[PDB]
Amino acid sequence: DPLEEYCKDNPETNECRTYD
Amino acid sequence: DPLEEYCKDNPETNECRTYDN
Amino acid sequence: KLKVAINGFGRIGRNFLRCWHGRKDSPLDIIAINDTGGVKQASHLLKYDSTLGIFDADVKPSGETAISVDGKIIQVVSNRNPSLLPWKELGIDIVIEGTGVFVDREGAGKHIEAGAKKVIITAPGKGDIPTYVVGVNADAYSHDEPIISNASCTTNCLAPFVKVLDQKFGIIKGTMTTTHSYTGDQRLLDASHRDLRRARAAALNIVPTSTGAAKAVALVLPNLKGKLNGIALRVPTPNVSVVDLVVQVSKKTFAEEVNAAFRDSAEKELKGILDVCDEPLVSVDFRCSDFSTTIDSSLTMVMGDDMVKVIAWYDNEWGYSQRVVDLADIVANNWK
Amino acid sequence: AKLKVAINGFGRIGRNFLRCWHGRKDSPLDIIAINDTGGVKQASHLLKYDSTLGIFDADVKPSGETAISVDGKIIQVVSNRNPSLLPWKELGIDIVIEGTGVFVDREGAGKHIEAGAKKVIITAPGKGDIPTYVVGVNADAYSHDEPIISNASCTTNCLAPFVKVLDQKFGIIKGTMTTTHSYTGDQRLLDASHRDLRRARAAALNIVPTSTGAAKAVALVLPNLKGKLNGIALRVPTPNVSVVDLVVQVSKKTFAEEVNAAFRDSAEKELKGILDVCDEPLVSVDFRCSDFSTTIDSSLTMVMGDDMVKVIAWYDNEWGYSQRVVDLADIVANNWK
Amino acid sequence: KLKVAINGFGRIGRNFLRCWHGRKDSPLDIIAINDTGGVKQASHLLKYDSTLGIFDADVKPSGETAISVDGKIIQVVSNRNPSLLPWKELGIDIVIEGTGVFVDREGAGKHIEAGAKKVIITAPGKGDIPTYVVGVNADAYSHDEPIISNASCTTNCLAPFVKVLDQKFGIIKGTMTTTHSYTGDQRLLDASHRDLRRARAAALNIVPTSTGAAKAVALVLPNLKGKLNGIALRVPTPNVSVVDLVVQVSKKTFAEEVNAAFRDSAEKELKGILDVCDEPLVSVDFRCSDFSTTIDSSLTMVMGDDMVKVIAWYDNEWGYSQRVVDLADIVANNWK
Amino acid sequence: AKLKVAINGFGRIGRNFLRCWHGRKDSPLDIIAINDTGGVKQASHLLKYDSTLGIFDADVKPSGETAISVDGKIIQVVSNRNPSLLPWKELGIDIVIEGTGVFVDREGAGKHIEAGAKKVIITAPGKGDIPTYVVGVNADAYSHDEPIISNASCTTNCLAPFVKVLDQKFGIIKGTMTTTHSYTGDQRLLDASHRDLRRARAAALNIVPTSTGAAKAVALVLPNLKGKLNGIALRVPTPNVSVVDLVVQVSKKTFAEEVNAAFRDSAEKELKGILDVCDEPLVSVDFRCSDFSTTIDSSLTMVMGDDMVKVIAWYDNEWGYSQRVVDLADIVANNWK
Ligand SMILES: NC(=O)c1ccc[n+]([C@@H]2O[C@H](COP(=O)([O-])OP(=O)(O)OC[C@H]3O[C@@H](n4cnc5c(N)ncnc54)[C@H](O)[C@@H]3O)[C@@H](O)[C@H]2O)c1
Ligand SMILES: NC(=O)c1ccc[n+]([C@@H]2O[C@H](COP(=O)([O-])OP(=O)(O)OC[C@H]3O[C@@H](n4cnc5c(N)ncnc54)[C@H](O)[C@@H]3O)[C@@H](O)[C@H]2O)c1
Ligand SMILES: NC(=O)c1ccc[n+]([C@@H]2O[C@H](COP(=O)([O-])OP(=O)(O)OC[C@H]3O[C@@H](n4cnc5c(N)ncnc54)[C@H](O)[C@@H]3O)[C@@H](O)[C@H]2O)c1
Ligand SMILES: NC(=O)c1ccc[n+]([C@@H]2O[C@H](COP(=O)([O-])OP(=O)(O)OC[C@H]3O[C@@H](n4cnc5c(N)ncnc54)[C@H](O)[C@@H]3O)[C@@H](O)[C@H]2O)c1
Repeated sequence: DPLEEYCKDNPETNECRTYD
Repeated sequence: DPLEEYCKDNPETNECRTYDN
Repeated sequence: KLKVAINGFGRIGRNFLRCWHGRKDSPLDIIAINDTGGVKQASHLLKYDSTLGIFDADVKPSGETAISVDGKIIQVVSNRNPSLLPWKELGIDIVIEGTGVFVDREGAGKHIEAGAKKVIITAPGKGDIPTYVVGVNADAYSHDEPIISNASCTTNCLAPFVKVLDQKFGIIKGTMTTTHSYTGDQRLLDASHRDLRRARAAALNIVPTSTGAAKAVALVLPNLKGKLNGIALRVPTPNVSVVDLVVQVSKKTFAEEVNAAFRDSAEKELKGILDVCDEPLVSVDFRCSDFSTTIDSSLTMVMGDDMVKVIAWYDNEWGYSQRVVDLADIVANNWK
Repeated sequence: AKLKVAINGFGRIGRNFLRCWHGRKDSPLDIIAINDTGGVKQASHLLKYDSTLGIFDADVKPSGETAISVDGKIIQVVSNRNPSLLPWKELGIDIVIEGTGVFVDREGAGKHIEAGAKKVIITAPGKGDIPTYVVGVNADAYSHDEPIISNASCTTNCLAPFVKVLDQKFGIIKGTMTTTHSYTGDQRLLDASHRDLRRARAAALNIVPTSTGAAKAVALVLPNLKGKLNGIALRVPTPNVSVVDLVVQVSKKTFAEEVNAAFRDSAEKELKGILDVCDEPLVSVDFRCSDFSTTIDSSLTMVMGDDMVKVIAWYDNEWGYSQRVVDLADIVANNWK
Repeated sequence: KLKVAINGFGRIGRNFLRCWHGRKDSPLDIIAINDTGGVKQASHLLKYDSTLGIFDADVKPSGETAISVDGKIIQVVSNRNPSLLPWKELGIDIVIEGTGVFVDREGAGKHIEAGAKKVIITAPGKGDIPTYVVGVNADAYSHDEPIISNASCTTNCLAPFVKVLDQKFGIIKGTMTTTHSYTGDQRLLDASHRDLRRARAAALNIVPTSTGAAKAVALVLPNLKGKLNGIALRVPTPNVSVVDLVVQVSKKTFAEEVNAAFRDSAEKELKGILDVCDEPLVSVDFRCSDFSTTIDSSLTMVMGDDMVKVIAWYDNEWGYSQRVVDLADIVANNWK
Repeated sequence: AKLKVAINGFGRIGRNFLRCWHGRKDSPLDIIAINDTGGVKQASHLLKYDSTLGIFDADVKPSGETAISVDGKIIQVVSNRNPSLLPWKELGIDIVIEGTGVFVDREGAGKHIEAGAKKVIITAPGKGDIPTYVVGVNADAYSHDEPIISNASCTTNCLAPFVKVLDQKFGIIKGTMTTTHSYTGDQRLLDASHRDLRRARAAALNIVPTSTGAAKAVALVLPNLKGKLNGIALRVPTPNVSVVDLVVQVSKKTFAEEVNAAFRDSAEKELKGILDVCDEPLVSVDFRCSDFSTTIDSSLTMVMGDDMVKVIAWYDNEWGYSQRVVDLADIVANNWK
């Protein structure tokens, strides 16, 4: 939940990148 | 030393190779 | 001559550039690069590559907003928002989308706003985006379609030899495991990630991760819809990946019949896309392989006449980027 | 009445075996001698210090120039590459752990019996007709009259436990397996000469296809499996911990959780201590020092078309297997007549 | 008993927690953690560690916003802006600043704006921020100081032996190379970074990088001012590092003499801080070393009477993190 | 006619050597034979496919049971651990490249001349009193009278060239050396028996301090440096490319740019093709297949106190050294009689 929200706004960051 | 004497006769073995770089 | 911008100058973006560079009489001409970095990075990282080695071309900056690669000037911009990119200014016909963040219509379509007329996404697409694998279903490409996807590396390895198996023997069901080189979405050391497995130090672990490739093959081969599931296991190699496919087929068979069907496709319909290797090679030996799929013929088994196991090698970066170029060529030749 | 044990070949397995045994309480075994090409300098140092296991929490040092002591227990260290000449009769050795990789037939293995040992446990599959055991699977068929026995491979010790359950409960028709395996000492560091052109290649740089006899060796410990499996290995650039990927057609139509539940039940019962089921999203390194032969990754179980079943299991190839060598050696001790 | 929050639950933040957990009768009580991540990451990455192995404690979630470690609950909040953190709310005395990004008075000060009293930064500071090496000058620490630094890992290794060498032989001048495990500032595969060397695939390369560690020793040993420089080489190991120091000393000497001096420092004044290793060990063997510096004695050399070369090992994660706990025990024992 | 070369030990150097020679367009050499214990099947495979060099761009196939073919050029392959028994007289061999690493003195290397060869170049420091040459430092002092010679070590060949210039230009008083070195085939893949307890440790997991003589060996090729240099080696987990870190006290006061311009003049002149200066911020992998014995990393050049110069140089320890083996063999062939 907290890191997921960070990731919609910031998909390109270390904590978010998900390839496939 | 067991391995040291072995390596005299078998310098090319796994337990013996010693490359001085 | 069709004008291309590369958005996201990363592993695929940079591989893409070198793949195209190797091409003779390209219908494309790449005139722009955009990335989070500047000309400083674009020039250096194009020239020096830990995986590919040194680019045999004269690579330097031109001015402060461009580079030149063998005398050709290429603009370098740096905006994280694609709506704001000079595509209308520069007359970009087509964008290669390699950031891995603009994979839906709303996102990739920002390029269209900006001036671009088409977008090839170098990843599986989100939602209702058309998805093409070269040598499988990319003949079906319709120019009316502005935003398309070239699928994943895995799906490009897998679809072509799945096309042959289902055609020649008929897949009833099956399952896939890719043993995959680590990629930039894994952490170097254990650190926060949304996926707690990709959080884990990449070069120290076997890491199961989530693939969609077994379902994506259904997008380019509808007959396979519902018939495959897979997983992925990332391992501590920096490049080159392997697929292990197990299918139950309709037509009872034996190993060499299967391998022969692949060799037959390699000299005909899947010429240039599928290869059969009869030597006892290892991952590093398929570095810079231009085929989507390279069958390791000696690992082909058939158990109980209808359970076929197939192993196939792929350069996840280079071989996938050669396919992106091929799809852009197809796009450019089906320009209306 | 503790059985006197010798380790022949103080390598990855020989050393893991001693540390495994050291951690047991009220062992029926006493380990009283080691033999390697190498001598005490090596013995003592490679036991204390371990790149994979870390430092050994015990007081390890030389005693004299032909022994070591480990928390004060003196164990003799000899160095002869011919097992026929080893002082086993003198030391009253009951069991040899054949950990060399080079005495895996009867002829080679039997040389310890010539030297005076009463029993040999080979830490590898046998060549030819050597009785083979997987603890939790067929080790109850062990007969004390058998002087030379195999504990099979690490891969066969991971696979057989969950093949046993799958066949029992779902009925395996045919299947195939791939193991994604940590590099082992048998591969080359850099590209160099090997009888296997794939194991010739730099281990830590490559994904390396190589053969496994695990598929047909499962039929040795579960006979109903004869002819039904085949497999391969892929060595990967990790130093320890491996994973088996099994795909089987089964007779009972099913779905993933029923399969996972069945392993859970076994882990409670007849495979307690041998089979485990992990529900968290772990990676290879988290299974280091796992005492289980097989740890199912439950979240990866899959069924396609109701009867093609994919299962992924984790094992520590060095430690886990060696925990099973202690267990087999304990079963020998308990059946000593 | 002082109340601590960990800002930045990364390699140091979590090494710090585990190090503290290992302490007996700590004057510190850990009650909060902050990260850009969430309880879901925090509890998982704390329990499972690729470098340290599984934490032998009962780690579990305890609400949507906390975790339990061994019964003791610990709040987990998640805010990139230190000002917004609830330190006033939870009674936090001291912040462990392990984010790598609040290293100046202005940034680190926000923790105090938000209600903390003290900030301990786990990196060199920017500005004339008070900096301390335990065993070297940590005795000069004053409670007057709100924001303080524990210096780099390399500086905690280097400073303690450089202290002994200057004291007992008198350092004229000298140069340093640290051969350093990769860290999370490095890329996994070539990709953009502002440092064109840190851009490059960490686990594939020897990567030279700038260190300020040599000039920073002169902050904790002013006598060394102007006298040292250095470089770092990052290598494909995930933890544990080595410093290679060449000095010219005033007092003519010989290897064994230099080593014996170290051994004497280790029994007396740098006890628990400097150790001397007399066995032929390799890097993995110094994992979870509680010493900041372990001299490798068989590597000590003296050329032409007055050129000394000393090699020292450190666990850059655990060893430093043990020092961070010591510095905070010093802060706690001098509370006003 | 061209001098006939046989390669003994077709390992990393033997193999790099053949690939280096093949790319030369002016050569007085003809490679017509290879001996290694592993057979024609290995020879051919491991030459075509290399995990470090990639795939040999050439048509490599077997030619009978006892040879291979390289772009039509036939090359025989034999397998005898005993140089005395090799068919050198029969095959007309002029020079042997000793790449086994085990025949490093007169009486062992000598066995090749006994078997019919006339020269031996050893790809390693010689044992005893062997004439030692470094192309660009003292290789001009080779005489056709010397039947067995050494090309020293890869570290020595990187080090000597920039030490030549430093001493000539600034004057060395003393100095010390660390090489941060790619792991080599003498280290174990996983912890295992070795006469050296540090080469015993897992190469790919560890920073491994090891013994070097590279720093004294420079005195063989630069006699003015006798007694003045010492050093260590740190082996680290890369498969190739290494770097030397030299700290020296010079007699002439200077500053980094002065030192770099000096290396830079040399690179243009007396060390053309041997010494190079790098002014880009590159990393190990970028120096793969560098033909230069030494590449200064100019950005890292330091001077403390006017006279303590620290200098960092890069070398492809396999490829760049083998290009020097080729070059010494060209000097041997040009001085024939
Ligand atoms: N690596 C592979 O084998 C592989 C293969 C096929 C497809 N892909 C897909 O290609 C995409 C990228 O993978 P990769 O390996 O090249 O990644 P990468 O991380 O190396 O490259 C992504 C690039 O885009 C840049 N970037 C990120 N956000 C940006 C933004 N908003 N604006 C401009 N630039 C931005 C990054 O700085 C980086 O250069 C992903 O979707 C991935 O799944 C990867
Ligand atoms: N490493 C694994 O994952 C694994 C797991 C289970 C079983 N095994 C099997 O166990 C055996 C050993 O494997 P390993 O990984 O421990 O190998 P290893 O290479 O580390 O150990 C072999 C040891 O035997 C010694 N040796 C060789 N010849 C000898 C001789 N003639 N006399 C005395 N000592 C001799 C070596 O010096 C070495 O210390 C092999 O058969 C292997 O297949 C390996
Ligand atoms: N790892 C080492 O060897 C070592 C040793 C000594 C000191 N240090 C220093 O410690 C610092 C951290 O290094 P590390 O290795 O632990 O790095 P890391 O990347 O693992 O950790 C940094 C953590 O802080 C988080 N973060 C980033 N910005 C944040 C913010 N705005 N608010 C809250 N969290 C934020 C990240 O998500 C991450 O979890 C660095 O400055 C480093 O120089 C590192
Ligand atoms: N690899 C390097 O960077 C490097 C650099 C400079 C010098 N060298 C030197 O060259 C020597 C070899 O090094 P390498 O790296 O090629 O090692 P390597 O292990 O790859 O090659 C040694 C080869 O010699 C063979 N061999 C051993 N004994 C033999 C014998 N009796 N007869 C025939 N063949 C035999 C082996 O099978 C192997 O193919 C070492 O002395 C080393 O110091 C190596």
